[PDB]
Amino acid sequence: ASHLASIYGTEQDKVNCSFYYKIGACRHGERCYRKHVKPNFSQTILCPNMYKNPIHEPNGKKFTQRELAEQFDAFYEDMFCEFSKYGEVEQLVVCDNVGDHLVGNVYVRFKYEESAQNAIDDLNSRWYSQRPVYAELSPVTDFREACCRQHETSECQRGGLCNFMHAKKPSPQLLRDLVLAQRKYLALNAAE
Amino acid sequence: ERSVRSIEQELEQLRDVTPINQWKRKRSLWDIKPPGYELVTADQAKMSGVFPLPGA
RNA sequence: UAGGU
Ligand SMILES: [Zn+2]
Ligand SMILES: [Zn+2]
Repeated sequence: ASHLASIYGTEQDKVNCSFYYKIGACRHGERCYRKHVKPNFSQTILCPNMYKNPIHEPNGKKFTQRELAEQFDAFYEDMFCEFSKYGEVEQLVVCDNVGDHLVGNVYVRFKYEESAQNAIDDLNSRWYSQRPVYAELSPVTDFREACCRQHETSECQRGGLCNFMHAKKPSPQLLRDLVLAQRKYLALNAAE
Repeated sequence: ERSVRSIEQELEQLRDVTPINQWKRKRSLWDIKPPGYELVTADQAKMSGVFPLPGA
Protein backbone atom coordinates (compact mmCIF):
# COMPACT_ATOMS: atom_id res chain seq x y z
CA ALA A 1 0.00 0.00 0.00
CA SER A 2 3.12 2.19 0.06
CA HIS A 3 3.67 2.30 -3.71
CA LEU A 4 2.13 1.13 -6.96
CA ALA A 5 3.45 -2.14 -8.35
CA SER A 6 4.86 -2.32 -11.88
CA ILE A 7 6.18 -4.85 -14.38
CA TYR A 8 8.40 -2.70 -16.60
CA GLY A 9 11.39 -4.53 -18.06
CA THR A 10 10.22 -7.74 -16.42
CA GLU A 11 9.72 -11.18 -17.93
CA GLN A 12 5.99 -10.57 -17.42
CA ASP A 13 6.20 -7.44 -19.61
CA LYS A 14 5.16 -8.80 -23.00
CA VAL A 15 5.76 -5.64 -25.06
CA ASN A 16 9.37 -4.98 -23.97
CA CYS A 17 12.13 -7.56 -24.28
CA SER A 18 13.19 -8.20 -20.69
CA PHE A 19 16.45 -9.82 -21.81
CA TYR A 20 17.50 -6.73 -23.77
CA TYR A 21 16.52 -4.44 -20.89
CA LYS A 22 18.69 -6.30 -18.36
CA ILE A 23 21.41 -8.07 -20.37
CA GLY A 24 21.78 -5.69 -23.33
CA ALA A 25 21.63 -8.45 -25.95
CA CYS A 26 18.76 -10.65 -27.15
CA ARG A 27 19.05 -13.95 -28.98
CA HIS A 28 16.65 -12.74 -31.69
CA GLY A 29 18.38 -9.40 -32.34
CA GLU A 30 16.72 -7.06 -34.82
CA ARG A 31 14.10 -9.73 -35.61
CA CYS A 32 12.63 -9.78 -32.10
CA TYR A 33 8.97 -8.80 -31.93
CA ARG A 34 9.35 -7.33 -28.43
CA LYS A 35 10.83 -3.89 -27.89
CA HIS A 36 14.57 -3.19 -27.72
CA VAL A 37 14.78 0.38 -26.42
CA LYS A 38 18.21 1.76 -27.33
CA PRO A 39 19.23 4.61 -24.99
CA ASN A 40 20.45 7.93 -26.33
CA PHE A 41 22.21 8.70 -23.03
CA SER A 42 23.86 5.87 -21.11
CA GLN A 43 26.82 5.07 -18.89
CA THR A 44 27.30 1.57 -20.36
CA ILE A 45 28.69 0.75 -23.80
CA LEU A 46 28.69 -2.55 -25.69
CA CYS A 47 31.37 -4.02 -27.98
CA PRO A 48 29.86 -7.24 -29.38
CA ASN A 49 32.15 -10.19 -30.08
CA MET A 50 35.42 -8.59 -29.02
CA TYR A 51 36.91 -11.35 -26.84
CA LYS A 52 37.72 -14.45 -28.92
CA ASN A 53 38.40 -17.12 -26.30
CA PRO A 54 41.18 -19.38 -27.68
CA ILE A 55 39.35 -22.42 -26.27
CA HIS A 56 36.80 -22.09 -29.11
CA GLU A 57 39.32 -22.23 -31.98
CA PRO A 58 40.35 -25.12 -34.27
CA ASN A 59 43.85 -25.19 -32.73
CA GLY A 60 43.49 -23.57 -29.31
CA LYS A 61 43.51 -26.85 -27.40
CA LYS A 62 47.21 -26.72 -26.56
CA PHE A 63 47.55 -24.13 -23.76
CA THR A 64 47.88 -24.99 -20.08
CA GLN A 65 45.77 -23.49 -17.30
CA ARG A 66 48.49 -21.03 -16.29
CA GLU A 67 49.02 -19.91 -19.89
CA LEU A 68 45.28 -19.38 -20.35
CA ALA A 69 45.08 -17.17 -17.26
CA GLU A 70 47.93 -14.96 -18.45
CA GLN A 71 46.36 -14.72 -21.92
CA PHE A 72 43.01 -13.56 -20.54
CA ASP A 73 44.75 -11.07 -18.26
CA ALA A 74 46.61 -9.78 -21.33
CA PHE A 75 43.22 -9.16 -22.95
CA TYR A 76 41.60 -7.48 -19.94
CA GLU A 77 44.73 -5.37 -19.45
CA ASP A 78 44.60 -4.33 -23.11
CA MET A 79 40.89 -3.51 -22.76
CA PHE A 80 40.87 -1.54 -19.49
CA CYS A 81 43.86 0.60 -20.50
CA GLU A 82 42.39 1.69 -23.83
CA PHE A 83 38.90 2.43 -22.47
CA SER A 84 40.43 4.53 -19.68
CA LYS A 85 41.40 7.21 -22.21
CA TYR A 86 37.69 8.02 -22.66
CA GLY A 87 37.18 8.85 -18.97
CA GLU A 88 36.79 6.99 -15.71
CA VAL A 89 35.82 3.31 -15.98
CA GLU A 90 33.58 2.03 -13.19
CA GLN A 91 33.34 -1.63 -14.25
CA LEU A 92 34.44 -3.84 -17.14
CA VAL A 93 32.73 -7.18 -17.83
CA VAL A 94 33.68 -9.78 -20.45
CA CYS A 95 31.21 -12.51 -21.43
CA ASP A 96 32.38 -16.09 -22.02
CA ASN A 97 29.26 -17.33 -23.80
CA VAL A 98 28.91 -19.02 -27.19
CA GLY A 99 25.46 -17.76 -28.18
CA ASP A 100 25.62 -15.55 -31.25
CA HIS A 101 24.26 -12.55 -29.31
CA LEU A 102 26.59 -12.75 -26.29
CA VAL A 103 29.80 -14.49 -27.41
CA GLY A 104 32.80 -12.38 -26.40
CA ASN A 105 30.74 -9.29 -25.59
CA VAL A 106 32.57 -6.52 -23.74
CA TYR A 107 30.55 -4.13 -21.56
CA VAL A 108 32.14 -0.96 -20.18
CA ARG A 109 30.37 1.35 -17.72
CA PHE A 110 31.80 4.86 -17.47
CA LYS A 111 31.19 7.30 -14.64
CA TYR A 112 29.74 10.03 -16.89
CA GLU A 113 27.29 9.67 -19.76
CA GLU A 114 29.32 12.01 -21.98
CA SER A 115 32.35 9.74 -21.57
CA ALA A 116 30.37 6.81 -22.97
CA GLN A 117 29.18 8.81 -25.99
CA ASN A 118 32.73 9.89 -26.86
CA ALA A 119 33.85 6.25 -26.63
CA ILE A 120 31.42 4.83 -29.19
CA ASP A 121 32.12 7.77 -31.52
CA ASP A 122 35.81 6.81 -31.67
CA LEU A 123 35.66 3.02 -31.33
CA ASN A 124 33.48 2.62 -34.43
CA SER A 125 36.42 3.94 -36.50
CA ARG A 126 39.17 1.83 -34.88
CA TRP A 127 40.35 -1.76 -35.24
CA TYR A 128 41.29 -4.52 -32.81
CA SER A 129 42.95 -7.85 -33.68
CA GLN A 130 42.45 -7.46 -37.44
CA ARG A 131 38.72 -6.78 -37.02
CA PRO A 132 36.63 -3.59 -37.05
CA VAL A 133 35.24 -2.53 -33.68
CA TYR A 134 31.46 -2.37 -33.20
CA ALA A 135 30.43 0.01 -30.41
CA GLU A 136 27.03 1.13 -29.17
CA LEU A 137 25.28 2.33 -26.03
CA SER A 138 23.82 -0.47 -23.94
CA PRO A 139 20.87 -0.15 -21.52
CA VAL A 140 22.62 -2.31 -18.90
CA THR A 141 22.92 -0.60 -15.51
CA ASP A 142 23.08 -3.28 -12.79
CA PHE A 143 25.20 -6.27 -13.78
CA ARG A 144 23.85 -8.34 -10.88
CA GLU A 145 20.44 -8.49 -12.58
CA ALA A 146 22.16 -9.64 -15.79
CA CYS A 147 24.67 -12.23 -14.53
CA CYS A 148 23.76 -15.90 -14.28
CA ARG A 149 23.05 -16.85 -10.68
CA GLN A 150 23.77 -20.57 -11.09
CA HIS A 151 27.10 -19.70 -12.74
CA GLU A 152 28.60 -17.73 -9.85
CA THR A 153 28.23 -20.80 -7.61
CA SER A 154 29.43 -23.99 -9.36
CA GLU A 155 28.34 -23.92 -13.04
CA CYS A 156 25.11 -23.28 -14.92
CA GLN A 157 23.51 -26.46 -16.25
CA ARG A 158 22.70 -24.72 -19.56
CA GLY A 159 26.40 -24.45 -20.45
CA GLY A 160 27.79 -21.82 -22.79
CA LEU A 161 24.39 -21.36 -24.45
CA CYS A 162 22.99 -19.65 -21.35
CA ASN A 163 21.20 -16.40 -22.16
CA PHE A 164 22.59 -14.68 -19.05
CA MET A 165 26.11 -13.30 -18.71
CA HIS A 166 28.74 -15.93 -17.88
CA ALA A 167 31.30 -13.32 -16.87
CA LYS A 168 34.91 -14.51 -16.97
CA LYS A 169 36.62 -12.81 -14.05
CA PRO A 170 40.34 -11.94 -14.33
CA SER A 171 43.06 -12.31 -11.73
CA PRO A 172 42.51 -10.19 -8.60
CA GLN A 173 46.08 -8.87 -8.94
CA LEU A 174 45.37 -7.28 -12.33
CA LEU A 175 42.00 -5.88 -11.25
CA ARG A 176 43.52 -4.22 -8.19
CA ASP A 177 46.51 -2.83 -10.10
CA LEU A 178 44.15 -1.36 -12.70
CA VAL A 179 41.89 0.45 -10.23
CA LEU A 180 44.92 1.91 -8.43
CA ALA A 181 46.54 2.87 -11.74
CA GLN A 182 43.36 4.67 -12.81
CA ARG A 183 43.07 6.56 -9.51
CA LYS A 184 46.61 7.92 -9.93
CA TYR A 185 45.97 8.89 -13.56
CA LEU A 186 42.85 10.74 -12.44
CA ALA A 187 44.65 12.35 -9.49
CA LEU A 188 47.54 13.50 -11.70
CA ASN A 189 45.09 15.15 -14.11
CA ALA A 190 43.19 16.87 -11.29
CA ALA A 191 46.25 18.74 -9.97
CA GLU A 192 46.37 21.84 -12.15
CA GLU B 1 41.15 25.15 -0.10
CA ARG B 2 41.30 21.54 1.07
CA SER B 3 41.13 20.15 -2.48
CA VAL B 4 44.84 20.66 -3.19
CA ARG B 5 45.60 19.16 0.23
CA SER B 6 43.54 16.02 -0.40
CA ILE B 7 45.08 15.66 -3.88
CA GLU B 8 48.64 15.66 -2.52
CA GLN B 9 47.48 13.32 0.26
CA GLU B 10 46.66 10.47 -2.13
CA LEU B 11 49.56 10.95 -4.55
CA GLU B 12 51.99 10.06 -1.75
CA GLN B 13 50.10 6.84 -0.97
CA LEU B 14 50.31 6.01 -4.70
CA ARG B 15 54.06 6.74 -4.92
CA ASP B 16 54.92 3.26 -6.27
CA VAL B 17 52.08 2.59 -8.73
CA THR B 18 52.29 3.40 -12.40
CA PRO B 19 49.49 5.61 -13.76
CA ILE B 20 47.37 3.89 -16.37
CA ASN B 21 48.33 6.30 -19.18
CA GLN B 22 51.98 5.20 -18.83
CA TRP B 23 51.53 1.38 -18.54
CA LYS B 24 53.65 -0.27 -21.25
CA ARG B 25 51.53 -2.88 -23.06
CA LYS B 26 53.87 -5.46 -24.57
CA ARG B 27 51.60 -6.74 -27.37
CA SER B 28 48.50 -4.54 -27.59
CA LEU B 29 46.33 -5.62 -30.53
CA TRP B 30 44.68 -2.21 -30.96
CA ASP B 31 44.67 -0.55 -34.40
CA ILE B 32 46.11 -3.76 -35.91
CA LYS B 33 44.54 -4.24 -39.33
CA PRO B 34 44.41 -7.45 -41.39
CA PRO B 35 46.87 -7.72 -44.30
CA GLY B 36 45.95 -5.45 -47.19
CA TYR B 37 43.49 -3.31 -45.19
CA GLU B 38 46.03 -0.58 -44.37
CA LEU B 39 44.10 1.90 -46.54
CA VAL B 40 40.62 0.58 -45.65
CA THR B 41 38.95 2.40 -42.77
CA ALA B 42 36.93 0.60 -40.11
CA ASP B 43 33.62 2.05 -41.34
CA GLN B 44 34.27 0.87 -44.90
CA ALA B 45 35.12 -2.63 -43.64
CA LYS B 46 31.85 -3.13 -41.74
CA MET B 47 29.70 -2.04 -44.69
CA SER B 48 31.67 -4.29 -47.06
CA GLY B 49 30.23 -7.39 -45.38
CA VAL B 50 33.55 -9.21 -45.06
CA PHE B 51 33.45 -8.73 -41.25
CA PRO B 52 29.98 -9.72 -40.02
CA LEU B 53 28.88 -10.17 -36.44
CA PRO B 54 28.04 -13.69 -35.23
CA GLY B 55 24.33 -12.85 -35.15
CA ALA B 56 24.27 -12.27 -38.91
C1' U C 1 9.79 -14.67 -26.67
C1' A C 2 12.32 -17.57 -22.11
C1' G C 3 15.01 -18.71 -16.24
C1' G C 4 15.39 -13.64 -13.33
C1' U C 5 10.65 -10.57 -9.41
ZN1 LIG D 1 14.33 -9.27 -27.79
ZN1 LIG E 1 24.18 -19.48 -17.02
